[PDB]
Amino acid sequence: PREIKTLKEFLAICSRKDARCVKVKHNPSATKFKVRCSRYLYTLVVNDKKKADKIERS
Amino acid sequence: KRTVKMGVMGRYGTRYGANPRKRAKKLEVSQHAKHFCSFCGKFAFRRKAVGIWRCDGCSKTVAGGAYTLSTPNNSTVRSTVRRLRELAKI
Amino acid sequence: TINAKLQLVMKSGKYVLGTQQALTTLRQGRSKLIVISNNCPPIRRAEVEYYCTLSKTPIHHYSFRTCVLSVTNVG
Amino acid sequence: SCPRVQYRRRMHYATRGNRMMVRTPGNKLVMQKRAKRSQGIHTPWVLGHKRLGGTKALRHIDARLASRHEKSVSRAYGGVLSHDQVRDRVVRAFLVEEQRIVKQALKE
Amino acid sequence: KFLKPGKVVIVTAGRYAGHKAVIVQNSDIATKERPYGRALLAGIKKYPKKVVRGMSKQTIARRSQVGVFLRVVNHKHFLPTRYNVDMSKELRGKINVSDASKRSRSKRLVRHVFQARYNAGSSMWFFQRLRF
Amino acid sequence: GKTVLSCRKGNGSVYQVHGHKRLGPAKLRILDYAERHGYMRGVVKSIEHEAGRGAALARVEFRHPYKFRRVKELMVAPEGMFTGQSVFCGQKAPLAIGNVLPLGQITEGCIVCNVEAKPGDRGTLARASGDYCIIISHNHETGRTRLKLPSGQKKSVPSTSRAMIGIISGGGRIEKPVLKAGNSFYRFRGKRNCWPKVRGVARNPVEHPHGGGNHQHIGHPSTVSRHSPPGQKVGLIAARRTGRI
RNA sequence: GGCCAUAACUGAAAAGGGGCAACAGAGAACCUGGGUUAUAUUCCAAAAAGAAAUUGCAUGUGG
RNA sequence: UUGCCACUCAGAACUGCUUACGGCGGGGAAUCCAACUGUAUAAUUAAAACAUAGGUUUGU
Ligand SMILES: [Mg+2]
Ligand SMILES: [Mg+2]
Ligand SMILES: [Mg+2]
Repeated sequence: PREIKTLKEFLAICSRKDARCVKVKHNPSATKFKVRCSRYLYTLVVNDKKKADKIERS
Repeated sequence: KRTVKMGVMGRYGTRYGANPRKRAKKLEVSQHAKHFCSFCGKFAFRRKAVGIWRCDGCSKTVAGGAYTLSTPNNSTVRSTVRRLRELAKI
Repeated sequence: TINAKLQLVMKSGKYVLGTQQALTTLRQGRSKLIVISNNCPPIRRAEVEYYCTLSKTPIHHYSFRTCVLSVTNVG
Repeated sequence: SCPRVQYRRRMHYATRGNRMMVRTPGNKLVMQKRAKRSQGIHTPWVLGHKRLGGTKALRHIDARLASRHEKSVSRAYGGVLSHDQVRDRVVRAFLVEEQRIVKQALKE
Repeated sequence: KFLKPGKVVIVTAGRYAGHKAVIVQNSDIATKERPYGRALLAGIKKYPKKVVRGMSKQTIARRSQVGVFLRVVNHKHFLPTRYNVDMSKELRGKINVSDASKRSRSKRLVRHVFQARYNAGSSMWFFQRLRF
Repeated sequence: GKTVLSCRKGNGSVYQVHGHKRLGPAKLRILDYAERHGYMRGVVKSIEHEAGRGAALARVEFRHPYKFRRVKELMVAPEGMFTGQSVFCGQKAPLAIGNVLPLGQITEGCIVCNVEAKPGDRGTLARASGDYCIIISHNHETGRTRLKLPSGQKKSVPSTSRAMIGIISGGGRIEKPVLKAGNSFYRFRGKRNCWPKVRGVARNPVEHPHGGGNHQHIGHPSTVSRHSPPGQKVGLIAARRTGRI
C-alpha cells in the first residue's frame, strides 16, 4: 500500500477508474483517505479541516 | 617461555613418540610460517593447501613445495633454467 | 652509489616516495629524479616508466619497503 | 505462557535453507522463513574475489525484476569489474599497444 | 611539459573509463571546488562506428558521429600519451568555456570539430576504440 | 574358497576411485596445429587442489585457435608457477620454468616434469608431486630423446613429445610423517578405498593364501611366481631380489 | 502499384543423442485478522476479513 | 568531579553445624601384554586379536 503525499496526484489517482471503494476513516490525531484501487490502496492522511471538505465530493 | 622443548607439537603430548613428533615438527613449523614473496616484498605467503601458497598482501598464488614455499631442489632447478636459457642463448 | 646518490638527496628538500605521489609530482611538473625498485609489478612499474619517458624524466632501478622514490631537489 | 512453534511449511528440517521466530499482531507467536541472503555481485574469483560497490546482493527474484542500475555502475565492465580492476585494465590495454606499435614496427 | 593542451589522454576512472579524450585546458590549483589538478577536457562518448564501405548513405552519417563530453577531470584520472590533435588551444581552447549556459553551446563546437575532423583524415587513431 | 581382496577389486564396485571433489583430468593442452608450428601464450589464473593429489593443479586458459572462445586447460603445476605467469606451450616457446616447449627442442641436461611418452597423450610421465625427469641424450638422427624417469629407470622417448619445465608442485609431501591413523583416513578418502590394510596372514584360510594356522605365519614362501594365477599372485610378486639389502 | 500485415513453406550459423535420479542439496510469486462436530499460510465476498507479491495475454496514459 | 545504570570476587567480625537435598574420582606400589584414540565374535568371547602410525620388501 502506498500513501499519496499529494493533494493533486492523490485527487488524480483517487479519481481514477478502478475505485473499488473510498472508505472514509476517522481516527485519533488525523483523518485518513483510503481509496481502494485494484492492486493497491492509496492513503492520504491529513491534519486539517480539509478532511470534511474533500469528503462530500472527491 | 611455554613448552621448552617440543613446540608446535604440544598439540599431542605423550603420543606418537619423540622422533616422529620431531620430524613432523620441522615440517609443521614451516607450513604455518609466513614466507617471502619476491613480488610484494614483505613476508606474506600462507599455505592455503598442500603445494599451494597464497599472498594476501601480494594477491597472487605461487604453487609449489608441500611444507615450504620452494623445495630446495627447485632452488637449483630455477637457476638451471636461466643457466640453460641465458648462457644457452649468449 | 644508489644509497649515496640518494643520501644528500635527503639532505636536500621535499623528499617524496610512494607510487600515487610519485605521479602527483610529475603532473605538476616538479620531479627531478625517480627511482623504481626492481621488486615491482610490471604495470605501474611500467606506468611510471611511461611518464618519465613522456616528460623526459630520468629513471633508475636499483633492486618500510621502498618501491618508488621521486625527488624534486638534488644533492 | 511460553508457546513453542512449528515449521509452518512442509519442510520440517533445520537445513541452512529454512532458518525461520516472530511475534504476531494476534500474539500468536509463529515463525517464518527467511531469504537466504546471497553474497552480492563480485569480481571474478581469479581477480581477487571482492564485492563490487554500487551493486546489491539481490536474490534470483529481486534480481530478475529490479532495475539494471541496481547491479552495475555506469563504467565499462561495470557490474563485473571494480574501479581498481578497470583502471589497471585500461593502462595495460594502452601501455601494451604503445610498447607494441613502436617495437613491432621498428623495421624500416 | 607532459599535459599540454591539445594533447590526447585516456579518461581513466570515471563514467567514461576507457575513452580517449583531448585536453583543452589544464590547471594547477583551485581553492575549494578543485583542490586537484583541473585539466578540463573534451572527449568521446560516442565513437564513430566503423565505415561499412557497403551501403554508403545517410547510415554512414548515422554511424560516423562523434558524441562529445566536457569534464574537468582530476589529473590522477588521466593517462597522457604521445599524440596530439592540435585542436586550437589558442583559437578553440577559449571559446569553449565551462560556466553554465556554455556547456550547452561550447560542447557543440568541440563536437562540431570532431564532426569534420573525423570525416577528414587527421588522426585515424583518436577515433578508434580502446579495446579492453 | 572365496575370492581374495586383491582379486575382488578389479570389479571396481566399492574399491573405485572417488573423484567427486576432483577437478577434471589434469593434462597438457591438446596437441593441435598451434603447438607444432609456433607457440601460444596462456595465462595461469587459478591454482586449485584436486582432492587426492599432492601436486597443485593450475588452471591455465589459452585462446581457442579456431573459434572465438577462451578454452580453459587444467594442468599440473610445476613448482614456482604462480597466478598470472603467461605460460607458453608451443614449438618456438621459450624455456622458462613452466613452459611446454617440445622435448627434443629443450636443451640437454635440463629438468623437465609432466613429460609425455607418446607425441600427443597430453602428459603422462613425471607428474606426481616433486617428481621430474632429466633429459640425458638427444639422438637427432633417430629423433628420440632419452630422459631419466623419476625412478632411475631411464628410457627413450621421441623428440617431439611435450614437457613442462620444472618440478611438479607439492614436493616433499612424503616426508612429513602421519603420526596417526586418522591422518591416513583423510588421505585415502580423497583417493580410492584401500585403507586400512588387513594383513593377509591375519585372515582366514578362505579369504587369502597366507591366512590360517594357530600362529600367524605365511605357510609357504611369500615370493610368488610371475605366472601364478590371480588370487594366488599375492605377496612378493615375481620378487627377484628378496628382503633387506 | 507500392503504403502497411499476418501467414505459408523454405532454410542462418550453431559439435558433442535423449533421458531419468534430491518431499533434508539447488530452486520456489502470501501475509496477518476471523467465522469447522472434524480442514485451513487452503475456507471468508463486496464497508472481498483484508493486505500483498506474482505469471500469462491483452487494451490503453509516458517517450 | 561528584552525577546515574553493575553482580563478581576479596576481607572483616557476627552468629552455629562439627549432624544435613541432589549431583559428584577411592588412592598408591608393582609385574605382564598392547605403544596410543580407534575397530571388532548383532544372540555367551572386547582381548593380549584387528587397525594404526612407523619400518622394510616386492612388482611396475
Ligand atoms: Mg559468492
Ligand atoms: Mg587357499
Ligand atoms: Mg600357497
